[PDB]
Order: sequence, then structure tokens, then C-alpha cells
Amino acid sequence: MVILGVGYFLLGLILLYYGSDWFVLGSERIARHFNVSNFVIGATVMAIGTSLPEILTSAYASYMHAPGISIGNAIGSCICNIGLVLGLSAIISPIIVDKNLQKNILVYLLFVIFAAVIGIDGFSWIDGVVLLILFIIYLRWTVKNGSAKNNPSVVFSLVLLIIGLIGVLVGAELFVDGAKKIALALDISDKVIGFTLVAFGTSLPELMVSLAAAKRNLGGMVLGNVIGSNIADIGGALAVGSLFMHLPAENVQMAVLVIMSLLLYLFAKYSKIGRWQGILFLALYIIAIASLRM
Ligand SMILES: CCCCCCCCCCCCCCC
Ligand SMILES: [Cl-]
Ligand code: NA
Ligand code: NA
Repeated sequence: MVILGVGYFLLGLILLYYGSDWFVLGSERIARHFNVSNFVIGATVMAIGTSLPEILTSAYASYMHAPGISIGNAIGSCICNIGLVLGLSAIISPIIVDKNLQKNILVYLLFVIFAAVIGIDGFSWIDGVVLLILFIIYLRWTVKNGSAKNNPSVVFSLVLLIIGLIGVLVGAELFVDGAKKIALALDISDKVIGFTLVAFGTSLPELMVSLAAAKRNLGGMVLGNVIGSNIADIGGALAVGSLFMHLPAENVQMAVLVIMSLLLYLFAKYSKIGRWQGILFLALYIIAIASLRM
């Protein structure tokens, strides 16, 4: 029971490590197959695939009459994606954003502000329907702006992508399951700390996948994955949460998200997303996890 926990734990790590690299390589091949940019594939397939844990977590939590966890999980993931995830990736592989991707980042920013404003008094199911529809529009618009039998190159690509995604999702659950059975085995089992573990747990797909893409100098994909995941977390995870139950206002977190999104837009437009922008993102993330109410 103790090292069934550690067995699970290290195995989840192994699946995350290799699963994320396969997912990245498969996604990179699929992009070239579809004649779309790495950003596009990162912002659609990769973003949605890695945000599946948040969507299920938010749905489940709100269904179980815990809408605070539902929205806290969603927004906290967004902050993590810019602060920690993009922070680390930027230092590893600096990005200079093209004029086209800037436009996409600006639309991202507008979406976040809009979400922040309508969520001032919390999110109702109607807010959810709206965010979800904007989410769908964003996807179709992103694909279009980045676009234009059985070939073994394509078949191999899809298998890389899918086994890769299975690996990071299963690996993430093993990591979280593995860690929690360790904490139970050692009687350190708060769940003041448990909500911390699954929340960050849902973020592990984005983190490992982005780092993998960062190590392979695939900056567009990283940005796409960060941008799309945040939108999938609001327009998807948060939105679905609100369908089951009204979500309490998270104005402090939303404000933090707006500021980081805004910073992200400004760097993309007038400078670069590199070492010092990355260092700043991390600083802001570290300050956030130091002072936000748990
Ligand atoms: C995902 C497809 C659209 C789903 C829309 C779900 C709407 C849920 C409404 C719940 C009841 C609201 C009652 C208000 C009185
Ligand atoms: Cl790229
Ligand atoms: Na995601
Ligand atoms: Na995720």
C-alpha cells in the first residue's frame, strides 16, 4: 500500500515523460499533414486533449454541489498555464510571435476580459452557454486562419498522437492517485492539500506537453497549447461547471488572470516571449501561490 503508491507515482511520471513527447511529435506530424500551423494544432487538439481532466473535474465537482472547486480548478489552471507552464517554456525556448498569432492572442485577451466582466457576480448556466459558444467560434476561426486512402505516415502520426495523449492522461492520474495513496499510507492526509494535488494534477498534461514541445523548439505549439487550454478551461471546463450550478465569483483570481493575459499579449505584440518574460511569469506565479486563499 505504501509503495503501491510510489509504484503508481513513478510510473505516472514515466508515462508523462514519454507520453508527452509522443503526443508532441504526433501533433507536429498531424499539423504538417493538415497543412496547419503548430499553433493551430496546439490550440485545438492538444489544448482540448490536455484540458479533459479540467472539464471532467469541473463538471463532477459542480454536479456534487461543490461549485467553488469547479471554478477554482478552472481559473487556477489558467493562471498556472501562463505563470508556470509558459514561464518555464519561454526560458527554455524563446518565442518571437508573428503578426498573425498576435491577432489570436488579442482575441484570447478579449475573451478573458469578457469572462471576467460577466463573472463579477458569478457564472450562471447562461454564462456557460455563452462562453461555450464563443469557445466553439474561437476554434473554427483559429483553424481557418491557420489552414491551407491510408498512408502509413498519417496512420503512424495518429497513433503517436493518441497513445501519447493516453500516456499523459493516464500518467497524470497515476501520479495523483500514487501521491494520495502515499499520503494516506503515511497519514499526512489533509485534503486541504488534496484539492491542491488534483488541481495541479489536472495541469500536469499541459506542463509536460509544453516542456516537451519547448525542448524541441516548437514555440508556436507551446503558445497554442497555453492559449487554447485557457480558453478550453473557461469556455469548456468553467462553462460546463455553470450548467450544473451557479459558480461563485472568483474576482481576485480573474483579475490575476486578466493581468497575466494582458502581459502575455503585450510581450507577444511589442517584444518577445523569452528568458526575462519567462522569469517574470514564474515570479508572478510564485507570488500567486504564496498569497491566494487556498
Ligand atoms: C452542452 C450543450 C448545452 C447544455 C445547456 C445546459 C443547460 C442546463 C440548464 C439547467 C437548468 C437551469 C434552470 C434555470 C431555471
Ligand atoms: Cl513552432
Ligand atoms: Na489543455
Ligand atoms: Na489540463
